[PDB]
Amino acid sequence: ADLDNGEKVFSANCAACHAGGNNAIMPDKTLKKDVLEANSMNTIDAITYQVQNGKNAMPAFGGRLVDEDIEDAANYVLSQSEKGW
Ligand code: HEC
Repeated sequence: ADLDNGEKVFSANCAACHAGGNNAIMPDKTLKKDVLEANSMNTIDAITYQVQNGKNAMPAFGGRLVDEDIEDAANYVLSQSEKGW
C-alpha cells in the first residue's frame, strides 16, 4: 500500500524531526494543515520537491529514497495533515 508504504518511509526518515507532524528544529514549519496551506506546501509536487531537494536544515532525500518512496511519503503527510495527525 502506497499510504502504508509512505508511513514506513516517514517513520524511518522523517520522524527524527517531524514525529506527530511537528518540527523539532523550527517550531513554525510544522506539517499541520493550516501551516502547510499558509506555506503553499499542500500539493503533491511542492512536497515531493522539498523532500527530493531538501531545504536548509532539512536534508535532501533524492539520493537516498527511490522516487516511489518520496511520493508515498508526500501522500502520507498530506492525508495525516487532513486527519489532524
Ligand atoms: C530534520 C533533520 C528533518 C528531517 C529528517 C526532515 N525534515 Fe522536513 N523540515 C525540516 C526543517 C528544519 C524544515 C523547515 C525548512 C526551512 O528552512 O523552511 C522542514 C520542512 C518540511 C516541510 C514544510 C513544512 C512547512 O512549510 O510548514 C515538509 C513538507 C517536510 N519538511 C517534510 C519532510 C518529510 C516528508 C521528511 C521525510 C522524507 C522530512 N521533512 C525530513 C527538518 C527535517
